[PDB]
Amino acid sequence: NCVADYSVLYNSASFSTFKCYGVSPTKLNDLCFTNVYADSFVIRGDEVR
Amino acid sequence: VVNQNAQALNTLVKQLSSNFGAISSVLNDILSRLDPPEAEVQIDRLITGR
Amino acid sequence: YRVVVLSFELLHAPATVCGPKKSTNLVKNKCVNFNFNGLTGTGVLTESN
Repeated sequence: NCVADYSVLYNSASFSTFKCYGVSPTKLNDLCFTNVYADSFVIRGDEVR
Repeated sequence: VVNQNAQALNTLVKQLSSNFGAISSVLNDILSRLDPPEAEVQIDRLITGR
Repeated sequence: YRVVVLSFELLHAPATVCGPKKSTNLVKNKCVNFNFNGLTGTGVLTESN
């Protein structure tokens, strides 16, 4: 129950590794979803692959 | 004869609900989710089965 | 590397979270391309009983 604008993150370069397996990064705003869960954590450098 | 044609038509319509290995049967969902080059992979599966 | 994994639930419930997409007026008795809660399709919109 909010407004999710994902274009600000795509326009401004921040994330070093950004990949969407389920959907397209440009279609995140076009198609929207009900529940959004974000799991935040930190890992060693080589463990991101 | 009437029942035979009814079953053939009904069966033909029910195949549209089948995924045929694709993520989803609806074409608008594939276009609204996967990238243009990625959507072709899923669209090919639907066309193949259909 | 700070990692945040984006998870979502699709078409299992109405969409409470949607980006800043401006809504328009409704049209009836005409064939139109309608997008409602992320559902895309073309069809004539009429009042149903």
